[PDB]
Amino acid sequence: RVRTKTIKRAARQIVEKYYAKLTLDFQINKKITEEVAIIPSKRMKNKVAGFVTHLMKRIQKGPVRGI
Amino acid sequence: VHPKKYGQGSRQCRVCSNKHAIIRKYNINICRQCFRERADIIGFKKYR
Amino acid sequence: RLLEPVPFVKTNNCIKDVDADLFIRSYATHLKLHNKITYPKWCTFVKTGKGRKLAPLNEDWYFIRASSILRRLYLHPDIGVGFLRRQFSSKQRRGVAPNHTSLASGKILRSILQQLENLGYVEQNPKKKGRRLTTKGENAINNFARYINKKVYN
Amino acid sequence: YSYIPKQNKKLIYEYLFKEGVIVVEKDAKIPRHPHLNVPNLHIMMTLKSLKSRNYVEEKYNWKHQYFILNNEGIEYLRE
Amino acid sequence: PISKKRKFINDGVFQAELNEFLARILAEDGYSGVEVRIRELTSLVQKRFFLCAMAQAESLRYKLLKGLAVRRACYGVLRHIMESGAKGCEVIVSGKLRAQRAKSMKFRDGYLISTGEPSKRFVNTATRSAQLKQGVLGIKVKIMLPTSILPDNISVL
Amino acid sequence: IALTSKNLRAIEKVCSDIMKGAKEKNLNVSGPVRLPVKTLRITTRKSPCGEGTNTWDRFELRIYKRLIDLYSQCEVVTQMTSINIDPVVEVEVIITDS
Amino acid sequence: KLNHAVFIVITPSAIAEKYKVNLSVARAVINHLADSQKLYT
Amino acid sequence: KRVQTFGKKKTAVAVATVTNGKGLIKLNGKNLDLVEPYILKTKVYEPLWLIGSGKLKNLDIRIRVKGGGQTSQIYAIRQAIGKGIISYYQKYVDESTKKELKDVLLRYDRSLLVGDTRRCEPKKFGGKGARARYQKSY
RNA sequence: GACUCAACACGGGGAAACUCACUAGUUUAAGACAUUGGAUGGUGAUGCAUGGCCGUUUUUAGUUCGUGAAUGAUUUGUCUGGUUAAUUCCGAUAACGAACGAGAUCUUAACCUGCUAAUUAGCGGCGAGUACACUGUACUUGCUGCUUCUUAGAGGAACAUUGUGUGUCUAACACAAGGAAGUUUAAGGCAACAACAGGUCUGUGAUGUCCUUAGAUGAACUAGGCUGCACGCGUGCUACACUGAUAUAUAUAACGAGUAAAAUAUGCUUGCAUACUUUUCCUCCGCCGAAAGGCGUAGGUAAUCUUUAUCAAUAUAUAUCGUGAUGGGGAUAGAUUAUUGCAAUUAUUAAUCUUGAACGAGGAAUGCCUAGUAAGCAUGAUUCAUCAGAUUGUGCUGACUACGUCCCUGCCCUUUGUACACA
Repeated sequence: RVRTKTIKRAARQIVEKYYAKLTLDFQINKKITEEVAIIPSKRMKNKVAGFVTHLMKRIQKGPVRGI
Repeated sequence: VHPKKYGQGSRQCRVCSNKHAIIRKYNINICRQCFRERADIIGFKKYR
Repeated sequence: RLLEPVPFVKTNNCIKDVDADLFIRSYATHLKLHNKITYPKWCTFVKTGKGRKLAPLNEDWYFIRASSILRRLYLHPDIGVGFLRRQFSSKQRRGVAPNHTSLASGKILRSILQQLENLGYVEQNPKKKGRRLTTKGENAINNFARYINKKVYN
Repeated sequence: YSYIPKQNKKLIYEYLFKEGVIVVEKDAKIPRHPHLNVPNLHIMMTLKSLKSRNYVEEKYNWKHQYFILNNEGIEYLRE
Repeated sequence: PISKKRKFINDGVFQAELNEFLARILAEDGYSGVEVRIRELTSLVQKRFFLCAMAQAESLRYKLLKGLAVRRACYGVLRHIMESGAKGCEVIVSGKLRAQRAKSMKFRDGYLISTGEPSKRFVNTATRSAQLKQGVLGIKVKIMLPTSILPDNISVL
Repeated sequence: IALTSKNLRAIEKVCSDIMKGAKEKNLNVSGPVRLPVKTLRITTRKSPCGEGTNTWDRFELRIYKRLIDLYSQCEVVTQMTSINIDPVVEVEVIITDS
Repeated sequence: KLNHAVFIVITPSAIAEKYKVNLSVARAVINHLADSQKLYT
Repeated sequence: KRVQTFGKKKTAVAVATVTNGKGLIKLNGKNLDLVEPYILKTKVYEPLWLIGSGKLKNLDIRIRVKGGGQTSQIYAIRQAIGKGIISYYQKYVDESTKKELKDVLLRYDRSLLVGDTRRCEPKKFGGKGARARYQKSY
């Protein structure tokens, strides 16, 4: 399924500014990513927000390569 | 002269001046050879 | 095997509540016994349809069509001459050429329609141009439907 | 034969003059033009003849001529 | 008394006439618009019926037809596109080009999206052709209008 | 009053104008009618020569038609539409009483 | 080839093999004994 | 009082009107046994048993037939009647048995309550078959 | 014209007058311009002069830049390896950072906003009932509470979501559950870098150059071939049967597409000239005729009329037959009734009958096939004066199977060897 450089760099770009409002729940993370984002394609916004969720479940349990 | 209102010689292409491969669908009477490039100027797009 | 268990409540008020094949055969026998129409002899040497290309081989096909025409007339409030042709359209294999659907002959159905018109079972009016069945025919077919239903019930 | 009476030539000339704008159609066998009550076989030859005399220019198109009176074409063609 | 279905194809025929007529008549300047010079145009039209990519492409076609070198003409026109505002321009010219062997030169600069329906919607096209002593020249000018925002263009403030 | 076109937003905004005018003039205006969108499909093949893998492409025409009705004077509406219509949109006016 | 005739379980296939008869005359014999393919009563 | 629901699998359609009455469950004009094929009649009988003949005796269902093949029409009728009984239990007759009825319907299968998206795809290129190609020569 | 994929139901090519670039022939100037001077057109030649277009490589994933770095052609970036729809990424990295192609995005099917409503659509209510139930029903005719249902404007839902797991614990994928949606939910269209001496100047008043022009290589007119065959090779249709040959009855859809002329009368002497409606599409009707087809007509420039509360078929049930090339089979020609076409003869199209070939499921071999999909069954559109057995759009019958691999084949990378570079 994977993703592209656009998603991989959007995930790095976001979080670093509004991670506090980010929560553990997938749907709430979807909502915050959607409202901060401006990209008008909901499908790939959902894809990038799922990427964000799987990157947030990596936090608080070891180094996460940036952020 | 012997002009007839029926058959292949009843009408010819309105642009390409050749009556072969005329499409009469929807009463266009334009030859397809030119219509391939006339599709966009008429505004008749290809999507799928 | 013809009768089957039914869980819902029946009404038994018309031929719509009875199966098509049993009613059409019962009414073919009814008209054969009553002698209301002719055979007719002129239809004998013509097959049912152009696509059929062969004799039906049942000796009562005209009466079966006579019992089914008004059966479809009750079902549809308005019909046409081509309606029967389309309903009884059959396969036609033009030799080497492949099969296509084709309508049956229209003169025989026109003639039997004239026969029931003479019988009075069907009427024509400027309004509702399609064929409809008259009020007397309605109660006649209703009584016949309930009359077969009562024997086939118990 | 198809001899042209002078009436056709003078009529087409004055029809150029009064309208200022003129189209004569590339087809040749049409008996009559929607805005011209004159056979169209005898107008294509005259239009091409006048064009070849360097008095009118023709942008031209497929099955269309788009003729127009030049600033110098009227004066010679008056009489 | 005509249907809408045949009416719209009659209108399509009318616009087929109009596109080529506008292409022929609009030669000395850009695209000044259409009406629903002017006096003659209206008279002929009524008689018969009863940032500018096209302009820039016609300019380059004129520069090639006048006998000016393709390299310098293309470089100049590309500079005018860049200073007009398009993020880039894809211009390709084909023909004999001084030899008996067919050839083409492609000038690449910038993003230059080349396929996809959003690309087709954002990017406008121009392709012209003209005669030459021993052949015919073909020029293609692809101008991309500034980007709503592209889905790939992502940034967070 | 029925309007027909090919593109989407040009008739949506005109119908929005119809609705806002109806609300402003408090007319006996019936609800919007959403006719099915009809599509017309023709065929044409690429490869102008005879050789090559013959390929066939399909273009579509998406016709549109939406109806409304109002109980008012025809002159005011036939001016109001011409005020805020586009050349690519066509309308036909039919009046009603109740 | 066939050599079945009409002159001398109730399923037609079984009784046709039993009596060495054609299927049509087998159906006729079944009707005679009792008094397209169908299930049993 | 009354409820109106819908059911569509494949090209066939079905609209079901469920109303109080004496059990006049009529498919337009014809009854549910006189269709001719008993194979589909068994499937039509299937949802009746899971709910109750005594319960259905108190309600009339007006069922309309329009379009589709035999299997498609029977599936659409089954969806229409399932949604009708579920909505009527949710609305008028009784809520306590609605949960049990919907649970048993879900357990038995998924196609009884809501149909399937399985449909015909637009024809691609290559052959007469929807995924076939012409027998290329050599 | 075209010669493996990349031709051989292709040139839209289902060829009765031109039509056709061809033939037996007959005509015209219709050679613009200033006897004569003097050109356009051309289906003549050249796709080995071209443009555009297309068909391939090639539906795969490759191409390029700036800088840097390693006499030169050049190398790196563009990669050990792990994942993938793909240099798609993770990662070690003389590379780092960029542009393309990929991606992504959208129709349609698909679930929902008891949103949003009603034309030409649906659900109801009552004014009068046709007959029965019983203390409403199958069907009409007139009006309107309302719009999930006939339809659709935007939007949302779906994101490996969650949980049990593998993984350099990073990038990933598996099962199950919620969920219509777990291979991007699936078919599609856009198709680069670069090339073919592939096709097309027979598609263009797009097209250079050599060629014709009064006895035309311009145009028009009579007849003919492309439809003939000693034969060979492709795409398809019908079949070789009893799950079948055949007749009756009922249960059935989507895409659909649809209006410079007929006839009447007058003059002259059926023909020409003149004016009136619109006859110039599908057609429902009532008849004529088995049918074809005709007659006077409803409707409609179109969810209104064809016609779609309905257009087919394999099915469903009973019947003649009951696996014998048979009555399966329908090649073949003969007798003809009507339409299409001023022209059906090389019997177009066609209702009827007779005529009765092979065919026991097809060898060496090949093509298509991963789920409304194989396969079978049909239907609409195109070119049409008439004619699908062609191509395309749609619906029905819903299957046998994997859910991966390089052993065949076609492509790709790396390494290596070359005396190949038109490779």
